[PDB]
Amino acid sequence: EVQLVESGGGLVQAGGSLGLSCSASGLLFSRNSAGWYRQAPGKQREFVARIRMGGSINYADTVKGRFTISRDNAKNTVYLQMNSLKPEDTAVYYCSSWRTGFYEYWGQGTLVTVS
Amino acid sequence: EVQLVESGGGLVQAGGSLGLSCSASGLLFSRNSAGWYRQAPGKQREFVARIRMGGSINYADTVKGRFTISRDNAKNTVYLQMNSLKPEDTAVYYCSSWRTGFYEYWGQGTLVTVS
Amino acid sequence: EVQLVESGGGLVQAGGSLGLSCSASGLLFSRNSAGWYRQAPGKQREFVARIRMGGSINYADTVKGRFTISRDNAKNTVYLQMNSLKPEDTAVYYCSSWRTGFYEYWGQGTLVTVS
Amino acid sequence: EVQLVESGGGLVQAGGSLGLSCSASGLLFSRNSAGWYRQAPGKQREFVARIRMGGSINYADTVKGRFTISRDNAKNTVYLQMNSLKPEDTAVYYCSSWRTGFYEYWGQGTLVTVS
Amino acid sequence: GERVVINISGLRFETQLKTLCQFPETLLGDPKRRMRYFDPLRNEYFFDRNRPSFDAILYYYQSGGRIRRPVNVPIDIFSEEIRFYQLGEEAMEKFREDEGFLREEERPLPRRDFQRQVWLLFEYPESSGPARGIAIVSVLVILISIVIFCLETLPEFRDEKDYPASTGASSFSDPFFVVETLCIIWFSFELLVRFFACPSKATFSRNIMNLIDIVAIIPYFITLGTELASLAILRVIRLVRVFRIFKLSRHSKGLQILGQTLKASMRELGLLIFFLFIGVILFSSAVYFAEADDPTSGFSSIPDAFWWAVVTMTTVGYGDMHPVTIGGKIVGSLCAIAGVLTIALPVPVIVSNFNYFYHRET
Amino acid sequence: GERVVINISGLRFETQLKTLCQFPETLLGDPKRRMRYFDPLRNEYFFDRNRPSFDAILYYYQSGGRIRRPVNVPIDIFSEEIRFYQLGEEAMEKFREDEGFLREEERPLPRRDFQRQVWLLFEYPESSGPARGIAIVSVLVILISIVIFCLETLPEFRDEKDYPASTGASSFSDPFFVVETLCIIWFSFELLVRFFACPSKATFSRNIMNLIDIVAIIPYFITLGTELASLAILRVIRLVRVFRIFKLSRHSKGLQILGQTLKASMRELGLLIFFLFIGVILFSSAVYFAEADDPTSGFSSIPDAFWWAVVTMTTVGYGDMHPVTIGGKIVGSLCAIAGVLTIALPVPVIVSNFNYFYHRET
Amino acid sequence: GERVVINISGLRFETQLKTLCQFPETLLGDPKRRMRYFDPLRNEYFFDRNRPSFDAILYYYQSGGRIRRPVNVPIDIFSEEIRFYQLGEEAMEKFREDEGFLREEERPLPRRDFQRQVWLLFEYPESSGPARGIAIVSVLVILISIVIFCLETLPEFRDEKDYPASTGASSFSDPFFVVETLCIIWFSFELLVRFFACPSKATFSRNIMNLIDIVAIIPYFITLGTELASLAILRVIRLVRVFRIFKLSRHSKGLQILGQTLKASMRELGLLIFFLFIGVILFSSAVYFAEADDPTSGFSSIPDAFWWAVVTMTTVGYGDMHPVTIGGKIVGSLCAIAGVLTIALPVPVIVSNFNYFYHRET
Amino acid sequence: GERVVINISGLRFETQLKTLCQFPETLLGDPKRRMRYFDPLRNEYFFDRNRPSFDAILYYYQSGGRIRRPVNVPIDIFSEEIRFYQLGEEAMEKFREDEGFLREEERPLPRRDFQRQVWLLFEYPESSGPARGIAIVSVLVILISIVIFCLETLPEFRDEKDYPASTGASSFSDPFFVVETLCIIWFSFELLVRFFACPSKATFSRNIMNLIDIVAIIPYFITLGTELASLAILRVIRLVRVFRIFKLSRHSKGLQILGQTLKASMRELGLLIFFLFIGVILFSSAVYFAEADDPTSGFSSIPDAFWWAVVTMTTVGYGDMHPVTIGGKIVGSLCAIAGVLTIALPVPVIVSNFNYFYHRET
Ligand SMILES: [K+]
Ligand SMILES: [K+]
Ligand SMILES: [K+]
Repeated sequence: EVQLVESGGGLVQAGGSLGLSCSASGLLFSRNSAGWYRQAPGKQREFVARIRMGGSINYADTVKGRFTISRDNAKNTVYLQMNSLKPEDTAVYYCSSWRTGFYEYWGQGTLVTVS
Repeated sequence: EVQLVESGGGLVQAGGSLGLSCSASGLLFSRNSAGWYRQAPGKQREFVARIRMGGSINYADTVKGRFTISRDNAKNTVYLQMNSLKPEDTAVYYCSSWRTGFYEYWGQGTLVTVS
Repeated sequence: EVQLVESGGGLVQAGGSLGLSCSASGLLFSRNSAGWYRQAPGKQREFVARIRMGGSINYADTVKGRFTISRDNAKNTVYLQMNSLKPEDTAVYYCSSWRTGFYEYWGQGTLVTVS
Repeated sequence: EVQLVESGGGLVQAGGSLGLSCSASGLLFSRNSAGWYRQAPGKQREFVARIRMGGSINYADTVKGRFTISRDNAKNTVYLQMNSLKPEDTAVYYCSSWRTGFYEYWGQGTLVTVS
Repeated sequence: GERVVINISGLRFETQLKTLCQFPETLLGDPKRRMRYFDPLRNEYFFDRNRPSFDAILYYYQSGGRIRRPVNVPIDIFSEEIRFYQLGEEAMEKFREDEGFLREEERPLPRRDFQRQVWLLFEYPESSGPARGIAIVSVLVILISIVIFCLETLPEFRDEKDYPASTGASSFSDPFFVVETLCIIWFSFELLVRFFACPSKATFSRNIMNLIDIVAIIPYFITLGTELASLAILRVIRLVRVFRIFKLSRHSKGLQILGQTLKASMRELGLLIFFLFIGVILFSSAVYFAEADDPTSGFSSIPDAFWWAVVTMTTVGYGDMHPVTIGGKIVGSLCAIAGVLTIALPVPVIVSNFNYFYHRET
Repeated sequence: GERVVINISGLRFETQLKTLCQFPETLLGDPKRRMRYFDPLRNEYFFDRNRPSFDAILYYYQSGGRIRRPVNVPIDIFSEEIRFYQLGEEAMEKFREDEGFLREEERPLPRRDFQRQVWLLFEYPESSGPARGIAIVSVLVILISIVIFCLETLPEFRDEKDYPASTGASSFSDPFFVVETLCIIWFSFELLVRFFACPSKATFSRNIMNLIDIVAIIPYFITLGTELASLAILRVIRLVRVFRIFKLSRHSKGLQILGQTLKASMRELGLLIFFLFIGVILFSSAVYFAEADDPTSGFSSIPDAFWWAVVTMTTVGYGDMHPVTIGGKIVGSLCAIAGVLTIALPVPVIVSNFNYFYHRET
Repeated sequence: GERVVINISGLRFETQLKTLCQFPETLLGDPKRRMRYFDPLRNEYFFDRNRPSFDAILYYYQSGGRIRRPVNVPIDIFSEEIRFYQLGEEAMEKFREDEGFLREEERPLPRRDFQRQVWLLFEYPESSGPARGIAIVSVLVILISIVIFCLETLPEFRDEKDYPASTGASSFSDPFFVVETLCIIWFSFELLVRFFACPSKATFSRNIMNLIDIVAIIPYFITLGTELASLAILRVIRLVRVFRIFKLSRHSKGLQILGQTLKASMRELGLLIFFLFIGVILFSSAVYFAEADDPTSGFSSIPDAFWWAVVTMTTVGYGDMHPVTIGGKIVGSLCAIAGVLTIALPVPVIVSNFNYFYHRET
Repeated sequence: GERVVINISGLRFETQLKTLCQFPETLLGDPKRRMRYFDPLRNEYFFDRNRPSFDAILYYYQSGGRIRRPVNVPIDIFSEEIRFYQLGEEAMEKFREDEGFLREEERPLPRRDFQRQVWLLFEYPESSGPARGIAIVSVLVILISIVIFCLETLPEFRDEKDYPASTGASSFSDPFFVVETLCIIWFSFELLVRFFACPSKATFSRNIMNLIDIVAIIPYFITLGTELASLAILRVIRLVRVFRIFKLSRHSKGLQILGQTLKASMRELGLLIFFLFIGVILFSSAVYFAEADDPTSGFSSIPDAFWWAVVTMTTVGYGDMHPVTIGGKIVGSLCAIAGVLTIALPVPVIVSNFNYFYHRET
């Protein structure tokens, strides 16, 4: 009934520049909190970014100053602009949007591995 | 009073990629069901795709996985993305939008024949 | 207080193809009738096209089948697509929008002369 | 809580052509007056342009006929189109939007110096 | 003319003998009955009874029939007083007539042994146990018929057939059709028994709820007939199937009172719609002529401000558009005020009629 | 002063002879008439009549003229009682005056043989057959005139002429013009006959429906005159053509009652508009000063929250915008409540006046 | 039967001795008491008292008990008159019964020394100083409980925990939890003392405000129990915590009167909702069938015009959409009018019941 | 005790001599006055006067002072009757007291020759010609003050100064300032003369319209003082300048009646706002919990459905959003109905108070 599809993946070399996108239908993002989560090989998922509804953006220590998460608030679209990618980034990424206490929804995954 | 005009036709070779479009005025597509119908030479029309209002898409066996029908829901536009065209496709195509029990409207036709 | 500004002019040769535009502020075109008028050197202005509010388009005999007048109904814009220009066209053009019985407004003029 | 960010700066030579932009969030520009202010090195800021809400544009003597200030009234964006830049222009520029008697907000600055 | 002195509790009332003999079968007129109360010692007929009432019972004798209750004698004390004086049932009905109380309870059961027994079963639901069972079954059948009329026109079930027409079926595959035919079977059987067991077949096409049953049966039969035997009739017939909601009025005493209220108040509803039409013409014309000059305004006709004028006056409020001139705003505030002023005027008559018919059940 | 004892049904009423001779032409005063009822045996005038009434008919004699009905005697029994006592038509009109009933039916037909006959034909529509024919024709002419005023300003018919002005014609090609001239021909002929056949030509410019006929004729004549003989007058004259809707009040008794109600209640309507103006100033100022600081708010003036304040209080509701601050929301809920509180206050007076003038036809 | 003549101020009232001895303990019946007023000179009992009243006090003797006040004697002058005549307290309560005045003041304090003293402290707040202190503390506790229910569900405080669920805690770190537990501690202590100090423990589960206290305590206990011991119950339990707003009715006499008004008027509210359902079916069906053909219309079902039909009739007005056909506009103006016509009909009954229960406190 | 028989028109009323001597200065009590009417032939005092009234004038003698009008005697006939009997002005005021009619007309002109003459000029505008001139000038000054408060905050005139703040002036260049100072000059002069010419200087700070004059003068003086001598006070002072609209109540008798109505009805307005707060909490909580699960819904808090709940219940209708779930739609139709049900309940009390104070001017 609802779906979270994403693109922009692949492989990159050192000092790259890329932009994954997450889009959905059955769920206006204008009304729900959202973020991008990554899962390095060998440990559990960590968070790249969070844009709680209302324009409050917070990022984890690893991606600070190299990453931006924006909701075009149009076309039910959230876009992440990653920058100067480093080999520690190598991972599989996932997208999400949820209301605390009621529902949680995920994407299928789309990976970016840095050479 | 109402009209259904379409473009994107011609001829293609094997393994092609193309996208016909259907647009109308006097009829918001936001409110009515729509589909694309083709007519091979020698038999009656068969259906390429149907997007019943509300985002329920169904396709016939011949075009499964090679065709997508989308209503941009903007500009009163329905677009079909055909892919990897095969010689069995050779035909003349038509567009439509109707309300069961009340009215039925057609396009003029626009053909795509695969070499 | 209101103004009708237009562009796209110049000179063209035989069999040309061009598109003048008329834009305004202080006057939504969504609500008022509009047309494009030309003035050949030596006689009074004749009409190239008229789009009475409600999508009823009528053209004079000289430009039939070579000209299209469209209101993008967005950006308060009316655009004329002239085609296969001929030397008899040589003239100065003007734009207008009016309500019968109340007001009439003109553009400054922008010319297209065919070689 | 509110911010005024701007781009388009750098250096230019004689007879240049450029366009700075001012965008904001936490402040629809549809509802507030706005202008672009510059500060030459050695004296206090002077004004390049003012678009009081309602489309009334006024410019200072130095930039008359070489500068245009426009609010796309979309995307909370005000854009200045500078033209034929001269060496007297060399300066640092700033953006603003205010309501007389209630609040005043500034940009960080973005410079254009003419060679 | 000899005079008679009647003393009701110390209060001496006197009249000519002729006046109390006009009505001779009554207590005062009948010589023998009145003789009991007579006291020969003082030549007066002593009675011990209410003082304010015996005044009205002497007017009846002196006015040839008028019977009017004094406004300070309560109903019960008067009803008893006409009884002691023996004024007759014709008199007491006239007193009920002057207090205007409905007096009609005409229920002619046929009394042919079986026609009367099944008529008692099907008409008066309080009589038995199976009568209330039949009332409950009829109300549940009507309710599922309404649910089929609305869920049939929903689109989620038709998505196996949502296809262009160019490519009521008796195939019995559509579940809506077979449950619809079961409902019309029950309505037909119930109506035919209420026809054949009625005690008055000439009056059966006079009661309005019977004509509701007939016009609820009709369109399914004519569509079945024409299907197994038009395009103008089909859109009308599909909306005459909405009258099964009014067939729920035989089992409610609130819908029947709203029908009496809306019948007895048609002059007021005509005045309501007439005042609305006057105001709509006046205010839509004034807003069209006070906003046409502005190049950004949206009223392009006088028959284009009509919807704006109806929604502003009734207060729903949406409008097709909204005034943008100073003049349109002055004719839009006057329109908002005059709307409630001209629709609140005939309404107290209608609510007073409802309140009367609503307490007359008691 | 000698005393007279009158016994109405056992109840002895006594008075001085002078009091009942104040009015000498009346039944009690006239010596001969009263002599019939007199009984010489007990020196009392026995009458058999209602007891509660004869009390009021002795006050008239002792109070020099006042006639007031006791509140427990019904109207009919009293009207008859003044008649038996012979108090005179001046007395019965005063009783009607005290029950406040309209008494004016002054219809001075001229009686000049032809002027009277055609006046009976054209004024009172119930009199004949052709009178109702003339009423039906006049109502249908007024209705098609309204239909021409609205369909003329529609744009679908003008699309043969929808062209810029820089490039009421007597060319008789426009069908709206010739059907308009037929309507004004009928109005002019009917008004001129009602002028020349009236029995009072001095009072003809006093009745309001006659001045409605004149101001409905006027603008077509002045536009024809100035066309075959301005730009300020033309937009006013095009809106004085809307008064043909009020010329439909000669044939309705509901519009005439709304005219009486709106005349007799002007102080209340003035209070209504005054209270609205007070509330609009107060609440628009409070919402402007409680939402101006927010950078995303839309109220840019105090004379810009006026429309928002009128639509919230009357309840149409659209608003130019809507509050976005916590403070704007508290001044917007108080505004919504105070609106219905301050407009429901003068309205019961208006509906009571309507109800009075509406039942006075009966 | 010997007769007795009683003269109240010149007005002679007479009756048989048997009638005034029916009630023997009363003033007229008791031979000794009545003997004082008797005057042997004229054989009549002279009294100086109101004339219009002594008529009703003879009906009581002649009618075996009925006591009805004449409509022209004011209440105070009558109450005094039953007292002088000595008709007994049974009689005066019946007079109060006929003027229908509430007579119940049953407050059974237990009188066990301590149970009675603390019951006086906790139930009747006007009695002392600490009683009003306890009333003020209880009202402030209820108010901060409502403020925690709404500010808890606000999102600005949860932004330290706004994270996907896949990664009422007794950790005592959440401030809402500890202030919530303090409120439920106060409610529990207050309810348990009102249980153990009541003078009637059998009737304690009968008063509705006690059952409000219990259903306000319940959901915090069952969520604590199941947490330190479901997903269907959790969304219901989170909405049964809204009944602490009704626990503010023990300290208000306006909420208690609205509860009496809404209990005594359930037939009218049922009629209101029934009429609304009828109109919603009728008008939503007519607008669906009068706008479906237009290719730019938006009504796609009959159960899709239901919201449009409710908002147009009640006048909120937003609509899901708005008619775009001439036919949809005629069925939308009739819908707007019929809405206020069918919802204003049962409302005067409800406001009359409120007005009665609102002045009966006086 | 000797007895006295008074015969008012045949009706014999009797009493003990002591009762009519309780009040000795009255007509019946005074031996000499009463002696005129006495007739020695039958030992009775014959009077010819209304029968229903003399009953109430004997109760006053027998009840030590109570004077109550029978409900079937009209006011005028009674007022005259107390006069003939000579019951005294204390008695007639008590009769006016029982019909509850306002009796206060206390206008203490100082009578010091000049203070009284100019007080007559400035207070009572009907007295002279210049008094109406002064009333007309004061009303026009108040009106142009309101026009300056609104046109000052308009932005079209400030566009010579619409510039960022970082770059009430006594420069006398701003025309709004000098016309504002002229208005405050007129208000100050008029208030100071009404102070120094009043006949009661102690009561001058008690009348509410005087305190309206003072709080209309205040903010211009404190802003001039602090300007030629804060940022928290400036936004409050700019909204205390809106009270010059209430200074227009000295010259209107409709605003003064709305002030009396809103003072005498504060318990009802408190009940109105209390019922609204209850309904807003209840319905906003139910719509938040019945629409939160849907991913496309917009209610994100319980203190975010509060505006939606106020506009739906009052019927303005806009809403912040609109329900999109079947459950939100059922809690939105109940909200629409319960709104008018709970706000129409206390309003008839307020309109009845207005109607009373509105006709008491007559
Ligand atoms: K409303
Ligand atoms: K509304
Ligand atoms: K609305």
